[PDB]
Amino acid sequence: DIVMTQSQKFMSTSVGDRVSITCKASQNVGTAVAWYQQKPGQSPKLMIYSASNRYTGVPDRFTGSGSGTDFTLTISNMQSEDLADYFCQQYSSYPLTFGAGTKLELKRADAAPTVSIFPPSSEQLTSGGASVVCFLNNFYPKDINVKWKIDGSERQNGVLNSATDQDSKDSTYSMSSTLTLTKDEYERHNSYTCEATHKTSTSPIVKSFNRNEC
Amino acid sequence: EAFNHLELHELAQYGII
Amino acid sequence: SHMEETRELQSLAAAVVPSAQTLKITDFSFSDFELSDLETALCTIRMFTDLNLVQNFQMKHEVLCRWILSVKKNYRKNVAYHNWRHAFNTAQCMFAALKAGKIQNKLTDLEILALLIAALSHDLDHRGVNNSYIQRSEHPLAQLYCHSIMEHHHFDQCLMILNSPGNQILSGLSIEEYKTTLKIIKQAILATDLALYIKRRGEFFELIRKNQFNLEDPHQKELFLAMLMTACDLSAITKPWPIQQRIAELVATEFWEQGDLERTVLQQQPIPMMDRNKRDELPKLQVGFIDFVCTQLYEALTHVSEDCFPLLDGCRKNRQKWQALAEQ
Amino acid sequence: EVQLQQSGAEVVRSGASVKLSCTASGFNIKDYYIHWVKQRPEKGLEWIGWIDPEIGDTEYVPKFQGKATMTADTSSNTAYLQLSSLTSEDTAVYYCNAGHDYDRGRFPYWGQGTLVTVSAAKTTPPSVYPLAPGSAAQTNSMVTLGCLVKGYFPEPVTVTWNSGSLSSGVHTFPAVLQSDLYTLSSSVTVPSSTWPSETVTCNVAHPASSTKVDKKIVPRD
Ligand SMILES: CC(C)Cn1c(=O)n(C)c(=O)c2nc[nH]c21
Ligand SMILES: CC(C)Cn1c(=O)n(C)c(=O)c2nc[nH]c21
Repeated sequence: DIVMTQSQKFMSTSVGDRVSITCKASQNVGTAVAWYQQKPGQSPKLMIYSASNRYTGVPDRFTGSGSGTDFTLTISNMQSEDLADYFCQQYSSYPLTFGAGTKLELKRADAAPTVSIFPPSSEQLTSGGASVVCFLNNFYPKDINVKWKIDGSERQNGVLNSATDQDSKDSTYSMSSTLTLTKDEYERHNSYTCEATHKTSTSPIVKSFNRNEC
Repeated sequence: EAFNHLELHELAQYGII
Repeated sequence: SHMEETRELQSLAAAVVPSAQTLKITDFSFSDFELSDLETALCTIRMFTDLNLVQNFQMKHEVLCRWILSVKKNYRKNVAYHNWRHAFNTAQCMFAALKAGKIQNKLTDLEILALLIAALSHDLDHRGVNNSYIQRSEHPLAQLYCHSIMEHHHFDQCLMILNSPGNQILSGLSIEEYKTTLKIIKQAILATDLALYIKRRGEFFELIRKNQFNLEDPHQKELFLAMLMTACDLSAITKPWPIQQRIAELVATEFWEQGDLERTVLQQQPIPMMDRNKRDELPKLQVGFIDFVCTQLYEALTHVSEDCFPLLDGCRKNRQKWQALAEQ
Repeated sequence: EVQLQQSGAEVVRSGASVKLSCTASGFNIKDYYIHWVKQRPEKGLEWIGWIDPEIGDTEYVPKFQGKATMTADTSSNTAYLQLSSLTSEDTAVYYCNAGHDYDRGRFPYWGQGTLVTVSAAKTTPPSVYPLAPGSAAQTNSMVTLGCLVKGYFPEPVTVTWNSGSLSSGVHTFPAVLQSDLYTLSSSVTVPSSTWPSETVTCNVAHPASSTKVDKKIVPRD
């Protein structure tokens, strides 16, 4: 199988920018490559074929180039409607294969996340389980790291992270990080800490609580 | 287009007859 | 449309016809891939000219030109292999056979003229489908003609064109000449039916085998004339690999196109050879065909004329390469 | 316009089978090859194979032999994908697309995709826990409250705050699996002065289990 590699999963852009998306083939595919555009829950669409030919109806701001193993999709003067996922595909030979996609996102001003931590509710505790949740809301850019500490010690296991897509209105991202333990594991400790490191601050944002107070 | 019955398969598998 | 046609005649009936040497049409290894349409027509004129047909039959440059053009426009463009370039590549083979293969010196002027005219029109209006199909699909052409259906049609066409005004390239012949030329032409075109080639070749392969074959014999000759038609009709198989490669790509597509119709309108399964899905069994199918139909014949043709060997050489040379491929 | 319309999302039990449809409008599938491609969460598209609706010929890639079965019908212009002996790994979005039969592989037409979710879990109502902030006397502005919805199957659950009156400031996260059952949280941010003087309740609904739960967030734990 020919591997089509799109090294960039995400790219921040602004309306008016010239944007280029790369795709590398593991074997010589000639110019037998096509590019597709896809938006959430919608059909992919053919944009470029034969590496550099524009498919019927696609606007003249999309062009493609390359051959052999290195290919590039270029959007000149990017428009709002261009924010979407893009993926290359080779049809040099079987099996046909696709790149993993590159998502074009919107650029805005950096914003520091709003962090909040919550202990297990007494109710969940009567159930024998204990989830400690931390929200990291409305930040930009998306690059962020959350660290948990139980009694000042890094906790690797049991945490699940979930992220919302970039907000369609305010262009920020939000995330939830939750540490799930049993009531017994949770009750054998005092200090729980949710720490967020983001480019918006040199001192990570630290939020915590002590079980014996609360 | 009547030929010997032994021939028939080869004849047909090429575009003939 | 009628307009582009008519200027095409102006430009053609006024251009210099280059020499046969210049045009490399004397070669068995010749290719048309890089020629224009106008060029091919020009070669054709050079063909008629250098076979003395033009002078010995009082042909007017004007007329011949119209005629040629007419044949050109009566081959279907949308048809993959059986278009004008096939009729042309055949006639050039035919021409090469008579010259370099040295056969001209073995037959009459009436015969040479007939072979050339036949070679050029042996597939007129071919609609990219074999006799087998048209028969099984009850085409009205099958209701009209009995055996050799398509080949009868190709001739019906050839003749329609020769009777066209300003196309009577034969106008110069005595009524007796004309009368027998047409007879031979009919025989030639029909001979390009593969079924007749098969149902007759055995006879001919023996006279060769038994060192008995002899042109002088009226019948022995006209049989050979059939065999010669076939020889040129599929001369494509005797081309340099890069050419054979590519022309086999067209036959390929045209077949597969028929295969589609077979399961879409006919609701039958196509033979593998026209089964688009089986494209990976091409080379062995090519091998088997070359064995079954070809080598056999070009061998014979060389016993008749040694200088015709390049055909046999190029044939087995491609067989070689298909076989390799068939073994991936 | 030329369009490929696929059937709706399916939540199926492991070991079962499911049959997906892809209907063409504005054009005829006969002279096209209809291909199907799978897309797993956080993964790239993987080709499954194609069918030639004209003759019924199909070609599958080895990973899907005995897994997928493609059929087509040119009179109704519909192609089908049958997936049998389903497992967790078959959970993905499945697309059908089309390209000229004589064409090497350009995909000019694609369906919108069908999400198939495979699991051996039984339908389970969620437990809704209130997320109230501890009594940390440190003086601050805006306050963030939340609700943890845990241990339900299948998706989805919907969550609102104050019956939809509180819409701005809420973040409801994608659900994630925790040993066959789903969990998600929702946060809401309101002015510090408005809570707790004014009630804040999260309304959680889980149509699959015919359950509705309202949790009022009160101070403490
Ligand atoms: C009707 C036919 C015998 C007369 N005749 C003829 O003699 N020559 C020489 C032609 O070229 C020709 N074309 C049509 N009829 C023709
Ligand atoms: C009638 C024609 C398609 C028969 N024919 C042919 O002429 N060439 C040159 C081939 O290579 C070939 N292969 C199968 N049939 C073939």
